[PDB]
Amino acid sequence: EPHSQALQDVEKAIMVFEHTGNIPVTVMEASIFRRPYYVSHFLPALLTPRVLPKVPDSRVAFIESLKRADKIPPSLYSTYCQACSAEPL
Amino acid sequence: HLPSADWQRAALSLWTHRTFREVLKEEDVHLTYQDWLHLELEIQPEADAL
Amino acid sequence: HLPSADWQRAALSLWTHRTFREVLKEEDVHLTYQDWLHLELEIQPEADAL
Amino acid sequence: LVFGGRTGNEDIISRLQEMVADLELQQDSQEHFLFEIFRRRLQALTSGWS
Amino acid sequence: TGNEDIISRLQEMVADLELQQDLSQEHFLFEIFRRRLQALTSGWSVAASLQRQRELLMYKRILLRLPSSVLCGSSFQAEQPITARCEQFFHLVNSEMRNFCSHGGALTQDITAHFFRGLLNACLRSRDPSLMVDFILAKCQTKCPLILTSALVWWPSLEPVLL
Repeated sequence: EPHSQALQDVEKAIMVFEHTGNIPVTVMEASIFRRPYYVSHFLPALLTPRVLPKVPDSRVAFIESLKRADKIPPSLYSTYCQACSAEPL
Repeated sequence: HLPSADWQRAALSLWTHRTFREVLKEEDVHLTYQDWLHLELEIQPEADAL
Repeated sequence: HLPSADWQRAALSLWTHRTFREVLKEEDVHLTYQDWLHLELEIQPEADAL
Repeated sequence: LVFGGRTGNEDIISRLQEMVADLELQQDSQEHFLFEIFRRRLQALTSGWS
Repeated sequence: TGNEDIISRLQEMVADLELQQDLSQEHFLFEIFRRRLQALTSGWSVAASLQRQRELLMYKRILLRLPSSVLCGSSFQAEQPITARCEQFFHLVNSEMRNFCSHGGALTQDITAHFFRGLLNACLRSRDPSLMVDFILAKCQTKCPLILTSALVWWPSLEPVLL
């Protein structure tokens, strides 16, 4: 249940990022002071063990902006990139 | 922000370089408002970059 | 009629058909202003017939 | 994967901009319906911290 | 496809100059329209005719986007400074738009409504609104009767809006 809610939350966070730039700040608060839900949410932020197209796009730039914010301990980023690389008839 | 830092850096190095600035003065090249409008109309609301 | 002819002809033959007109008169179907917007908002400028 | 967000229609915001200028000159003390609508949507939301 | 932002920049400058004028005079748009019709070939060849048709439909488009204030102006002062820019418009409707931007001996729903909206706007903004409306719609019998002939066909549309 916190996995699906977290995907709806990251969707909203990314489309706020689009309408803006510079990291929706609800999320940056939740990061430092809701670490449990930060990691239950940050699994969906790295649920793109999927084709990363040639050009940077929403998800790409969103996660680049986070790793510039010095969040994403490099363990989960390495994981992300690795998973990404992928008669009767 | 945008695609490769080297393309970005290349553009800025060219922009700062002097002989580009000395060329931009005597100018048919100085991008008339009408020419500006022709390029801005050429581009779409579809693939923006902005 | 079920002609496997062209789509343009098919659509317009269906329009002209009376029984379709009799159906539009019972107004769960008449395409409100709001339903109109909710579709027109769906579509993009990117690819467009018009 | 929801992969960012799509636009749909920059046309319809122009079709609004028209009706806005129109009603505005038609008036020209009383207060606009926009701020009313804004209050209604902010109220219909959840009041939580989530 | 390229331009819907630039057309918004145009709306901006239009409304700006509207308020600068409210601070009698005739609009530069109709001048530009006259210059381009003049600088077209006066030849009657289908090439020139179709080019002229394209140019007028685009003129109609630009005026439907921009406010209905550029047609009738705004806040008709007195009966002496009357029919300024409307004769400018009537000249265009008689010379050109009657040729191409018509159907059935009449005008377009869009531009008819755009005009009538502008008319009621400025008239109701001014005093003696019924009398001044009756004045300009009596002038229309002499200067541009297409408007009346259009407004007979497009009445089931306008009557609710105008009421």
